[PDB]
Amino acid sequence: QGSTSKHEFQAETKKLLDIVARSLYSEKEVFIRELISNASDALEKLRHKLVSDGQALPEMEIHLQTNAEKGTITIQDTGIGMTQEELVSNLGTIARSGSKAFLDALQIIGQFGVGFYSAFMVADRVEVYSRSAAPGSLGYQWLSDGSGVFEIAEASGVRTGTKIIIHLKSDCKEFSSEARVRDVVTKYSNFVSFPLYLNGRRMNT
Amino acid sequence: QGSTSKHEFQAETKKLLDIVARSLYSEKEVFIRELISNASDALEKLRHKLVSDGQALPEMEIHLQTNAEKGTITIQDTGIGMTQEELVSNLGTIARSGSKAFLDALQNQFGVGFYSAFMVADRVEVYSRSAAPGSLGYQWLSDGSGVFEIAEASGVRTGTKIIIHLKSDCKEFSSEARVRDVVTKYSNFVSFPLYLNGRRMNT
Repeated sequence: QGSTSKHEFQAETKKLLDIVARSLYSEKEVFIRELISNASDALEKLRHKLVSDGQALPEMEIHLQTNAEKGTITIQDTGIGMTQEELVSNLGTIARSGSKAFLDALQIIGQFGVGFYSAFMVADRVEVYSRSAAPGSLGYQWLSDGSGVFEIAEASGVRTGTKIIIHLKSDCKEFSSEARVRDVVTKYSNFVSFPLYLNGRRMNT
Repeated sequence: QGSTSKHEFQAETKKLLDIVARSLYSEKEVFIRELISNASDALEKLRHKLVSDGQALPEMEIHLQTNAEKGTITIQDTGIGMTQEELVSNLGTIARSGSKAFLDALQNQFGVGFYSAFMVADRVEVYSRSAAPGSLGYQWLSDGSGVFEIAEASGVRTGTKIIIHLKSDCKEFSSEARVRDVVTKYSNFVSFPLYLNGRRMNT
């Protein structure tokens, strides 16, 4: 008996499920590199702007924190930040771009590319605070709480730049342990052009 | 309310693989580019050998035929050919290496990309005779059962001829009109004259 080509293509791609999914799951600490890379790029966008306008530089640092009791990990930078519209458009787009992100990992406007989908893979809840570096900017929070619906709101006491808080999934709590995250962030912090701290400690030369 | 990361990775992977199955299916005509590329490489292997031994070249051409009555598409080259042992090892390996071929496509005579032919075929027949003096012809057969067959085949000419008996949803590749467009485009990319049903397709 002959099978159809259509059916065969379905069967052959399904054969990859376990290999691909196990591989990506075992690598899921990549969200830390992605968000550190994004932070550094945002810092450099601001640095470039200021230097080019002859303006003194503020504190320019990347800060991560882990909180084992809350099961969170936070990444903050004091870089160029995002406007309310940029938050909404960028983070919405990434949250709808899962299959693109997965294909990209195997092979947009704002701080984040499709790779930021790695953060959603490990999160029950994602909070992104940002205040654009343009003078007089207000701070905003964009929130995914794991329902189908995102929320945007003014958030005062947000400092210029961007702060991401991830509440980790039930099988991802290791990323709220300093010990686990130290080795990941020690290696990756070699590759940024700014000072990087983890829980108040300097991680790169 | 919350899902596990493990469950999410499984689901996202499954969703992507379904999108990929559909897009690969839509692109399946790729087997023709793979066959042609393989044909041209075998010709160049023989050409290099003859040139480096100071021998005048024979006619060196890539021929495709389509047969709409029989639902087949055929490709033939007069290149370096394969031995019996090469046929058996190379084609068996490729037939068993579908997941490698697909993972290669996913991540971006024959390599695993030849699997693209198996994807459109009920039956694949490969006839080859090595360009070495004294070589006999053989045929390797996959009939879509679990089992392959190798047999001596006389009157096989030096080189390699592949006959694909197309699947029920693939019969368009036995139509000259449909193969003509594909083959006109791809024949730009080979260093030999390419013919379809006796007609030259490239400059």
